[PDB]
Amino acid sequence: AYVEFQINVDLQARYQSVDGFGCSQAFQRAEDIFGKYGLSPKNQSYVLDLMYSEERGAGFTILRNGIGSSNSSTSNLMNSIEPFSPGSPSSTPNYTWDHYNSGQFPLSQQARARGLPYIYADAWSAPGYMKTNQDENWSGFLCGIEGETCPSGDWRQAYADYLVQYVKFYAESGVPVTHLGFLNEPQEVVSYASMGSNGTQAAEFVKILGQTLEREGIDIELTCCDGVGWSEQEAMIPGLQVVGPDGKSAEDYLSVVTGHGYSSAPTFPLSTKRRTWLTEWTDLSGAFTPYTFFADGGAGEGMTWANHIQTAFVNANVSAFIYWIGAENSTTNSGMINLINDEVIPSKRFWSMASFSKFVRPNAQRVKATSSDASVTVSAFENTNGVVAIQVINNGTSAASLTIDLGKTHKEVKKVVPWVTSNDYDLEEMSEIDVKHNSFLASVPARSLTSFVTEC
Ligand SMILES: *[C@@H]1O[C@H](CO)[C@@H](O[C@@H]2O[C@H](CO)[C@@H](O[C@@H]3O[C@H](CO[C@H]4O[C@H](CO)[C@@H](O)[C@H](O)[C@@H]4O)[C@@H](O)[C@H](O[C@H]4O[C@H](CO)[C@@H](O)[C@H](O)[C@@H]4O)[C@@H]3O)[C@H](O)[C@H]2NC(C)=O)[C@H](O)[C@H]1NC(C)=O
Ligand SMILES: *[C@@H]1O[C@H](CO)[C@@H](O[C@@H]2O[C@H](CO)[C@@H](O[C@@H]3O[C@H](CO[C@H]4O[C@H](CO)[C@@H](O)[C@H](O[C@H]5O[C@H](CO)[C@@H](O)[C@H](O)[C@@H]5O)[C@@H]4O)[C@@H](O)[C@H](O)[C@@H]3O)[C@H](O)[C@H]2NC(C)=O)[C@H](O)[C@H]1NC(C)=O
Ligand SMILES: *[C@@H]1O[C@H](CO)[C@@H](O[C@@H]2O[C@H](CO)[C@@H](O[C@@H]3O[C@H](CO)[C@@H](O)[C@H](O)[C@@H]3O)[C@H](O)[C@H]2NC(C)=O)[C@H](O)[C@H]1NC(C)=O
Ligand SMILES: CO[C@H]1[C@H](O)[C@@H](O)[C@@H](O[C@H]2[C@H](O[C@@H]3CO[C@@H](O)[C@H](O)[C@H]3O)OC[C@@H](O)[C@@H]2O)O[C@@H]1C(=O)O
Ligand SMILES: *[C@@H]1O[C@H](CO)[C@@H](O[C@@H]2O[C@H](CO)[C@@H](O)[C@H](O)[C@H]2NC(C)=O)[C@H](O)[C@H]1NC(C)=O
Ligand SMILES: *[C@@H]1O[C@H](CO)[C@@H](O[C@@H]2O[C@H](CO)[C@@H](O)[C@H](O)[C@H]2NC(C)=O)[C@H](O)[C@H]1NC(C)=O
Repeated sequence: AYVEFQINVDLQARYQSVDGFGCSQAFQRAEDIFGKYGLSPKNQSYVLDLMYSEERGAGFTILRNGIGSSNSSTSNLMNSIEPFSPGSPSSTPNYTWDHYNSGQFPLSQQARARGLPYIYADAWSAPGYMKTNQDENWSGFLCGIEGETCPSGDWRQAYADYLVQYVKFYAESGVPVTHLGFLNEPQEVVSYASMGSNGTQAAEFVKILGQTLEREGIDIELTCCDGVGWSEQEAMIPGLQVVGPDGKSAEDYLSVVTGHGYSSAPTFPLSTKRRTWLTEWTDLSGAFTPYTFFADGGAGEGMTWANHIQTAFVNANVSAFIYWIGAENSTTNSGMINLINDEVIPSKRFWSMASFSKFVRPNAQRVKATSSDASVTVSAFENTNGVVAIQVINNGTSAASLTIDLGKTHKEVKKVVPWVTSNDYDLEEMSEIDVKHNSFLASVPARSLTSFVTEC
């Protein structure tokens, strides 16, 4: 039989596990979803379903929340649980919990109500009084870190205790945090919340925080360091791997190494022994590209992001992919879903994320998938429950007729369902295809993404 394009999936060649997909709603953008700029109650629930319902939407499984460093909630600041200095590092801190966290607490409740497992809390900065520059903004260093003393003393343990208290407020209010980070883009010196550290400076604090959590009996997965690009994060990993005089490295305490895609993209594997996450990335150009899956390779096009995701898993070995803002009242590409007062416009970047997230569920494993032609790129995952999800990007200008072989399985696959994303389709379910001897034929449209989902 003639075969235009051959795709081979091998469930016996298995790679990294998957924790999931999602976004952030930091810097008060969570409040947008709850009607800050006029979103109706109908569309508040619609947006939450698009984001977090596996049946009605993308079923995102990770939410990245900001641990606020600010002493007010003006402009788009995230306010802190410890807005004012206790005076000295050993003084008893005064903590305030507002059951809100710039809208991120009710958002977390709503995501969890729809099944979201993972909440990643990440600080952009320690509160300013803990830092060398006495300012949450413009970088600066945690007082007491190697090379960075402060006249007010050593604030390292105070910052660790502060992060523990943020996590405790969440758990006591019924919303446990599962992943915890204490830096964002430590390379960056910017006008908003920021804080520095190289690899060895980050490692120093990782060990302090991990030992604090063990003393407190809190089970949580520690991350580092949300570097501004993939290569920039890779450069911190040697410092995280130095085994100190106590016989431990920071990597021993870490569960996930995290990085962003801005300064360099996740296109190669990081050299840690831990799982890695792409934890922030978007199109910050200011363009507005809601409807385009492919036109000319613009940074905000749907295919661009379908390919960013597929590459991050296949070539950069990540276990999760977290966009920047999910939904926001803007007309730029910074968020996946544009809100225009009481109007909801999910972009093709959203639908590309949804194609992956709806069918590649937590604890899935990536498996080998190859393509006979460079115009068709493939990825494949086997879920806990046996469902196999195969993502195919056809960048040809014509439809492509695929022969897809699933190899040896321990129970023959009998049906598979395609779900297509393109200039014409958001996430459109096609007719089921019969599978014979673990092989099936399928045509995919020009310039498109298709998720093929097997039935158990
Ligand atoms: C599928 O196959 C197609 C070809 O058929 C490939 O399409 C090309 O994709 C590349 C990106 O990979 C495109 O190049 C990029 O174009 C962006 C959009 O340009 C439009 O808008 C600008 C405004 O300046 C117009 O001038 C232009 O004519 C277009 O209308 C640019 O914004 C990009 O620039 C950015 O990246 C470059 C390179 O790093 C930087 O130098 C820039 O400063 C900026 O940061 C870039 O030039 C290209 O246009 C596409 N070609 C065609 C014919 O469409 C897809 O890449 C491929 N997809 C996959 C997944 O393989
Ligand atoms: C909740 O959010 C939704 C989604 O954003 C809001 O509904 C949109 O409201 C805006 C205005 O606020 C409308 O924008 C107008 O669109 C006109 C063109 O609309 C046609 O083309 C659309 C492109 O696909 C299409 O979706 C739309 O179909 C919808 O409306 C038809 C007419 O009532 C109806 O027959 C369909 O079944 C479907 O409901 C039209 O064919 C344009 O000419 C205007 O200038 C303006 O831009 C959107 O059309 C609305 N979209 C939908 C799907 O309703 C909604 O108001 C928000 N609030 C509530 C309470 O629901
Ligand atoms: C892709 O990422 C995965 C993580 O998602 C990497 O998996 C890691 O692989 C290393 C092997 O090089 C495992 O380390 C080994 O651990 C055992 C004990 O568990 C130890 O005895 C060995 O000496 C070695 O340290 C590590 O466990 C594993 N991590 C996970 C979370 O499974 C994988 O290596 C990455 N692939 C590439 C090409 O980088
Ligand atoms: C539509 O507004 C968006 C801004 O255009 C966009 O720059 C961004 O601004 C945020 C800023 O986000 C950072 C983007 O770069 C990343 O490297 C970094 O980790 C992010 O923190 O964060 C600080 C905040 O003050 C800015 O408003 O996102 C805006 C948005 O709401 O989407
Ligand atoms: C509240 O936070 C603001 C912002 O970090 C603090 O103001 C900064 O203070 C430093 C140190 O004096 C200055 O270098 C910056 O210029 C200030 N920034 C701004 C925007 O004013 C302020 O000190 C904090 N207040 C309290 C009581 O902690
Ligand atoms: C919230 O979104 C609305 C709708 O996009 C914004 O209002 C528009 O703003 C642009 C300029 O940025 C104007 O061209 C439109 O005429 C405005 N429309 C309306 C109905 O006012 C609004 O500015 C956004 N607000 C925030 C804080 O982001």
